[PDB]
Amino acid sequence: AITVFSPDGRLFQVEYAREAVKKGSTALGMKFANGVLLISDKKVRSRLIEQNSIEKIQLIDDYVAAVTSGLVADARVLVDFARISAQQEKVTYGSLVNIENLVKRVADQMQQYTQYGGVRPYGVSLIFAGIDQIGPRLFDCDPAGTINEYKATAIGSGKDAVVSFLEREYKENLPEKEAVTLGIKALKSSLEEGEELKAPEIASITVGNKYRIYDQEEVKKFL
Amino acid sequence: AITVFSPDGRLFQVEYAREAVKKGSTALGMKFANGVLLISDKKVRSRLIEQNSIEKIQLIDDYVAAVTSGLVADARVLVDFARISAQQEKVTYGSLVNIENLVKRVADQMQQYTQYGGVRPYGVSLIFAGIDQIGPRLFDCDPAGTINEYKATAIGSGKDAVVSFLEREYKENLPEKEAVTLGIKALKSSLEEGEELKAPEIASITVGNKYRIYDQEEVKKFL
Amino acid sequence: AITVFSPDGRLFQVEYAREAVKKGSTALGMKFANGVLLISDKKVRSRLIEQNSIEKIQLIDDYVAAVTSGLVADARVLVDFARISAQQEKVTYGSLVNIENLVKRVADQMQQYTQYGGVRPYGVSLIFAGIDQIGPRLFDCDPAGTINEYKATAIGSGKDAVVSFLEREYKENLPEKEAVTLGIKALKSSLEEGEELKAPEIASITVGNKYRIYDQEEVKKFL
Amino acid sequence: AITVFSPDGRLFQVEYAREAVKKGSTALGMKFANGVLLISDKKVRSRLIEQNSIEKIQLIDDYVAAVTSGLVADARVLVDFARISAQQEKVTYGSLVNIENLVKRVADQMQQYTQYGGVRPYGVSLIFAGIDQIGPRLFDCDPAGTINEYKATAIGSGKDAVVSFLEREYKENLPEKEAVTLGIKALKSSLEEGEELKAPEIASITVGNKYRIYDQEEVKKFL
Amino acid sequence: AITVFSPDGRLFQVEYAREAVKKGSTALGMKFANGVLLISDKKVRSRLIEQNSIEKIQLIDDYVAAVTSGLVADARVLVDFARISAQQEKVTYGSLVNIENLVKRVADQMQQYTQYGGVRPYGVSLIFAGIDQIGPRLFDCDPAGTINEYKATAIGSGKDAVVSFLEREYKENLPEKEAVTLGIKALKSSLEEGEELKAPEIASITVGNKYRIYDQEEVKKFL
Amino acid sequence: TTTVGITLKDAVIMATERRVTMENFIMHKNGKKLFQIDTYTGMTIAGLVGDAQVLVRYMKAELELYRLQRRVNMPIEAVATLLSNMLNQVKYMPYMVQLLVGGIDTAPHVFSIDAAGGSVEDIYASTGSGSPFVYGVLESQYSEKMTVDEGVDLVIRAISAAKQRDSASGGMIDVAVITRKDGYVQLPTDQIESRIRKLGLI
Amino acid sequence: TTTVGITLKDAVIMATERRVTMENFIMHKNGKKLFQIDTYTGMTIAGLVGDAQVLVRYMKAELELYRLQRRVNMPIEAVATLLSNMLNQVKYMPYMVQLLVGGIDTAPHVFSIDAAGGSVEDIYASTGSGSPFVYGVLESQYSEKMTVDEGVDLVIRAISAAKQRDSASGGMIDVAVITRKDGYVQLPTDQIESRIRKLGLI
Amino acid sequence: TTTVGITLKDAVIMATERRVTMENFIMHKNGKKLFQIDTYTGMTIAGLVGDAQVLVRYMKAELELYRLQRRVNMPIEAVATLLSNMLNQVKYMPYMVQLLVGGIDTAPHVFSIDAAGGSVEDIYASTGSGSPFVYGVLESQYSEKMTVDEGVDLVIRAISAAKQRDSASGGMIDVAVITRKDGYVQLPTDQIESRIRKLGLI
Amino acid sequence: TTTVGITLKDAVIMATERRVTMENFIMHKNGKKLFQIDTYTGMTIAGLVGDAQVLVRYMKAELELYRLQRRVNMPIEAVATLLSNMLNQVKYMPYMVQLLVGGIDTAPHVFSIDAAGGSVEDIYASTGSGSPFVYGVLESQYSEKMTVDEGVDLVIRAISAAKQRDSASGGMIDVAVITRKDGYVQLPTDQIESRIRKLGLI
Repeated sequence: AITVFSPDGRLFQVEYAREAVKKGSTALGMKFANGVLLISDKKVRSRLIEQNSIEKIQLIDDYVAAVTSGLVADARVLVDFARISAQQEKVTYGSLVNIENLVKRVADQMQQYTQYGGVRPYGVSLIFAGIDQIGPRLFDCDPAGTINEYKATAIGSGKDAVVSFLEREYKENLPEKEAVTLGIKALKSSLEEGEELKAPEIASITVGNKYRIYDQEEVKKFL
Repeated sequence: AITVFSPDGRLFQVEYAREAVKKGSTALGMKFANGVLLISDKKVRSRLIEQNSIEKIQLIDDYVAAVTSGLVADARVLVDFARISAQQEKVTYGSLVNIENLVKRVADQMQQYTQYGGVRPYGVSLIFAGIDQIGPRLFDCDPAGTINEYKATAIGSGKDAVVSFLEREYKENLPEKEAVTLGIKALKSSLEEGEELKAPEIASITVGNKYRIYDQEEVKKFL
Repeated sequence: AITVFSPDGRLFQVEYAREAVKKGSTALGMKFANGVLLISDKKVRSRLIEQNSIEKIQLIDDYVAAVTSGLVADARVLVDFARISAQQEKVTYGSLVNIENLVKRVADQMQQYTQYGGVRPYGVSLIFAGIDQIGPRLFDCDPAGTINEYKATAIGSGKDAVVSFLEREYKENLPEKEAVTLGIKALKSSLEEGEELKAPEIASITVGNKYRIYDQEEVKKFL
Repeated sequence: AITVFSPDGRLFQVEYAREAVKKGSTALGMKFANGVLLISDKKVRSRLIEQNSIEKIQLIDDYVAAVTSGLVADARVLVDFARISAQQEKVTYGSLVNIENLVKRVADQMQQYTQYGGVRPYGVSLIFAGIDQIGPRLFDCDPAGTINEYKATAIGSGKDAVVSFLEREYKENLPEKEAVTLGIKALKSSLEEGEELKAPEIASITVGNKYRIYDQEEVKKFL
Repeated sequence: AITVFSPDGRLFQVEYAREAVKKGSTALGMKFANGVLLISDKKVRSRLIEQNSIEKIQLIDDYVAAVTSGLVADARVLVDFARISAQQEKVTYGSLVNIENLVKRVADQMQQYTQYGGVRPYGVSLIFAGIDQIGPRLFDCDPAGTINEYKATAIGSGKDAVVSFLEREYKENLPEKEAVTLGIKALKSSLEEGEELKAPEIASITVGNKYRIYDQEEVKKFL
Repeated sequence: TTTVGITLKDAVIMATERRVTMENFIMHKNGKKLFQIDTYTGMTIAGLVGDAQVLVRYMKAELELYRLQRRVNMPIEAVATLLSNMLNQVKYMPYMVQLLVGGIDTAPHVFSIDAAGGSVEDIYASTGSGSPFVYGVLESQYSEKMTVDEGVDLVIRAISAAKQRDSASGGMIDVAVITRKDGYVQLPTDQIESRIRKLGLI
Repeated sequence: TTTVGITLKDAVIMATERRVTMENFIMHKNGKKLFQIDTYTGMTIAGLVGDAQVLVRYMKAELELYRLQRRVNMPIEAVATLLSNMLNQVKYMPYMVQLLVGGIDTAPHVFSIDAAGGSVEDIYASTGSGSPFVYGVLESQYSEKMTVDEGVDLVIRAISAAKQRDSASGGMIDVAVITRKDGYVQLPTDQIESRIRKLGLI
Repeated sequence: TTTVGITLKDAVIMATERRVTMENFIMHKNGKKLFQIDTYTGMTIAGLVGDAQVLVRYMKAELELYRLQRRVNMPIEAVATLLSNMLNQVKYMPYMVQLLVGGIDTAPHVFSIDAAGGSVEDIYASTGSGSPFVYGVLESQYSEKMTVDEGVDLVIRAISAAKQRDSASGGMIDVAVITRKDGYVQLPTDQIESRIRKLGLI
Repeated sequence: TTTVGITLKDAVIMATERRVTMENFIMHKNGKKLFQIDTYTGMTIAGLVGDAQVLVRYMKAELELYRLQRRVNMPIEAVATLLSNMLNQVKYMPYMVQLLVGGIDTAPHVFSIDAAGGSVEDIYASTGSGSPFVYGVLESQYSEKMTVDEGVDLVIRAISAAKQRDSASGGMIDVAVITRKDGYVQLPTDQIESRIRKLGLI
């Protein structure tokens, strides 16, 4: 086995996977009036890249979306797992009543890869956001399988800076437009010194409606 | 294999898991007149956290509840296991006569993960409390799978201080209200020096009734 | 593999498990006129402990009982195994003619965990006592799977002192009351210097009868 | 396990496989007006080699082609896997609508070989190009299983030089002939100092048509 | 696992197996007018050996033959595998259209033994020669599973010297007799200093005919 | 056997008789065929007794576990869907039962489920050998505007008619009323008897 | 075969005859069909002898293990439930038996269980080919207010009537009385014979 | 049961009745046999209810997952092909159903699929016991040049004729219209009733 | 169903009709029974539609993969051999089909394959319920020296005769011509109709 207890009761392989997540791109999510939104920073690298299929925000179904950070290959595997898990619940019961159950299924898979030798832990953190029978939900999940629910949270390299900005300026029941504006300011605050902020990805959903992916022009009128 | 005997007859991986439990939040339980109660300390960290789904006290069924400390991801796995185990007993026999059997099933699972290579031991301690055919019961369970039954016990970082307070002031057949008052004092005694005591989680059950989760206002009138 | 031969032909992991047994509580058993008895020392630790479910003496069936020492979690697993083994014999044949066969099944399980890599050896010693077609029997079993039959024997931390006391004062065909009195004296001789002897657990069985668990008052009239 | 996290959150075995890819031959692909093209450098080694079955560009089906770099034996295994995966999709649905799904199946296989002990990661990078329902596509895939989509990209030893040349001179919607001419110039720019450029392999496909393998004479009229 | 990537991207166990092949006997093959031929050096060791069953050239079927070098025991296993693979193709389709497919099946087996822990790589190199629907074919295969097609090639200890001789004197469409004469000269050039050249093994096949094993007298009239 | 379930404005009423035929005679005159399986959910069973009792135990465990894991009761339609999947999965080795599921989540619901997993929602339904007699009563007398008290009298009359004509049915009538305000309430037999006298059914 | 179990105020009475047909003739006139399976629990068997004897051994082991692991006796309803699950699990490859389970946990109980796992509690029950004759006697003479002594006479008369009319039944009658105060008590044959003379049954 | 699907210039029209026979009588007069399974795809079911409902759930999950993974809707022909593979894979342990799949990807399409996985595209098709009566109406009155409004009237008349002659069919008619411009639109019952009066079908 | 395949000097001609019986009536008048499975290879199907369509998909995938892996098309005899192995491997759980495979590798070939994997090469062959009528036409009129144009007229006449006498056959005739110079060419229906008028077949 690889993931074993250290003398002080720590799992080093889990800690090291957390370092891998610290290198990923920054993403954030927050709850607003009757809804929830997700933002992911799309740093431009080269003109030669097809900047249409980046798709940092991935739909799990019409009412659930996720954003990830860290090892991108491991992240794709977990997103696929979440989509299959969501479809299995709908087949068995006819609907998805609580998003928290779906997150726990994903986090249980991640926990399993920290207890059994012969495999390594996923180097990914995820944020899940959507609408269920209880209303707007917002969770994250770390490589160890730890789950928490937030009014607002962030992942990635700039997570510490974005959270501190949200720790001072975030409000509840904000309108969609104002909430999106607040999100950009938090994202801009973590930017590398005097770097410019390129067009990020925006998605939002409101009670009674399906997910909405913001168009490029709509995002353009926010910088 | 990882968990092997040391020259003096000790299992180091089991000992190290006990260190992980020492970092968990403090929880306690005690028996009172015709019932048993559970208390878990809900330390507030950030405003951004949704302090409704913390749910430190988890119901196994309507008459059995548990509180855990240590690796939270491992704790969620064991709680799920306990719920499935409880439902299996009810299907086979039509009822749950002795809570001790349910605890042993959980502790046997934990013991297994200390004897076979390729896996590591759960880094969790649990307290089970409820009513069965024998009456009010209160058990704990450690990472090695050791089980004990108590009139009153505690787990977590402040366990040593809380137990010492209970070792001097605990009484039997105390009324519910007085027992709850005593529990808060024990919890306050282990607090970090002059730290304040935020609203914890309270649950109780009485012979003939189901479990009761204390409301926020009810907990508020105890500080 | 972990349990391998040392250059001098010793199995270190087996030896180390024997050290774990040396830390367990002291227990003893002896044969008397038409019967056998078991005694286990119940050291009191805290008032907060429910001193009713300690049950150091465990019934395998109505005519067979056991006491263990060492890793308590491993001991519970082996006791469960013995109970299932005993029930399987009764189903196949309709009765249990020789207790020695049941002990060998338990010791074969323990021997297996010393020869195959990927597992560690049980850190337990056991004493089995009961009545079968041959009459009163008394065996012990060590972590290696070694079995012996005795007129009187002891396990645990105080085993060396208790055996030496029995080596000089034990008699055969003693009446039940006198045999129990002799057992207390042996137990008191191993006590930590001038420590007091708290109420231990007593069980006995006589040819033609089932096992008897001594009541607290009956034990009280022996100190 | 072999592929484990380093203290800084890196997978060394994955990094080392990337070094193996750096030793492979240089290949490139770019999108042009209503199509996509692939170029692979066929360095001549010996007259004794049968320079007809080199086939650096491998057809996955009539509309999808790939080029690889690195461990050639591992590359052949992955190409075979891609062909079987493509045929399975056609059997199930009757057609292949999105090439991206086929690439993800290949990259998921490669990701699996980085998380489970007992196997090593594939030392290959691949470029997939073809026409699907969305139009012309161009992807690459690295040993970790990372996927990206490009207007133009390169793999192999000369990848850094070729990409820099494309980073300055590449245009969109270029005619086939001009795009092929641009590709040769990028390939010639990475050549070892004053080495000559031997006849490489060229393949192209246009919306509505199948893949075309350029004949030797056609390639000859490009140097 | 044993075969893992080195820091510079190399598989040491594969490299070491290549050293084992370097100790094997020298063999060669070349294409001639409407056919292909194989030569293997039969160094005489002792009179006590039965020099009839050496059979360095092994028939895979009537139209396909192979020669190997390196670990002779591993070579026998791979030859057996090739014969079974060839028969399976004939059963499924009724014929063998392309020898290259048969070689890839053998090389895929060899590649597998370089990626999965618990096994070591075959220490063998092989040359396959025969006639199929495309005509005369000549391949080799190395321990890594690398395949190449040649007009002429060699394996074994003297491979470097024989190839250099062929690199300067080999011609195409040579008659059978002249091609065989050229092969002997290449074999003699690699001989240990002034060692004599004993009667080697010769096999050849021509379009429309089956394989021919040269008789001892026929080989004798070539030295 | 005769079971029935009807929906009213904001209530569900379910009822059965109690006769259990075994060994081809009336061995048990006081069986149980109506079960509460959740806080606001009930279930009636017809067919093989052993198969039905096993299914009741499975449903109680699954619904209880669902409510603990997701903090809300399983919706009635999801209860029917879960049952449909389990029955269909063994359709060639089937539970030979006919089931009725009724309850309240945000509106009253009654579902009928057959042995092959076919599940259909209806305003009212009836199962067992006495069911055709019940449908005659319901067709001529049921009204959506009935009060709860009127509905209880209706199901009692319907089952009484079945007991007069179906030899497989008999015994005392059990009735359950499900509302959001009061939950699952099993009517005590004393009121059932009192209504039977008041309705002239002796 | 004829077996019977009845419940009184604070007691359970169980009784069988002893004739075991094998090879289509009366091979064994002195079989055993009534077994104690727990401290306050009894069991009667009808049907295939081999299947029934295997089930008796399984139940003795399970109940004994249960009592050791949980420090209390298994409740009678749980005993019936455990049996129901085992029989239903092999319903298509079944134990061809009919069983009666009776005992005391906090009140007397009698349960009837069929081959498919159907389990129903009743105040009294009877199994075997002689059972219809027993039900006639019980229907006309059973009373809940009977003393234990009256109940023993009743079951003896019921089984004697079955022996006069069912050729598959015969032999001496075995009777067991279960109470909390006295536990499982097998009546000695001498009192059974004495009662038979006193009741005029020769 | 009667289901029908027809293709027009740039539209697909699908329609069913609602009668669900169970226990050999008309238990449910208001069943559901027409389902939307994708943005521009619909499905009708005939045969065993349990088998059909399971298939509907499977198709909804697969199509939804497909659209998420590949960013486009599954083409109608691929929908039919996927169904054909699943049914044929269990041909000796089959889903006893007859299915119609219709929708728009770049042109309208209707596919008929049988229990053994045979899939055939057609301009129009009909399933269920009432289908032969529908084919008579379609053969004499269908025209490819009909407007959407004319097509809706045609399918309504065809199903009404089947209800007059096939006892297994009955109830209110459900109709869905699929176009690229408007998507999957379930016609409200008020217009269905209004058309029924206008066409003289009472 | 009626399918036919004939060999000429350097060509293969294959042809079918289009009627697909399902649910014991003429549900689809425009089915497809002739498929191109390789560059110079064709296939006709008779029997169970679902089994045949699955086989067509399998053959397209295998032949395509073969050609990619070995750089040449699979020879026609190898195509027949591969089919023979697959069918025989499940002979006791069989695909209930009759197949014709035709194509050109270095000479024209036609193979007939039955459900048990028996494969026989022939100069011409015919399958389906209309085949006996086709063999009568071919026996009296076929000649190895016919031109391609004469052969197309011959197969058209043969299938037309079958349609007059086999009720299971009907619809428009599809024809494919396979040559090395031109490859697999599906004759457009306009020429098929024109030939039908010219031959006096209305």
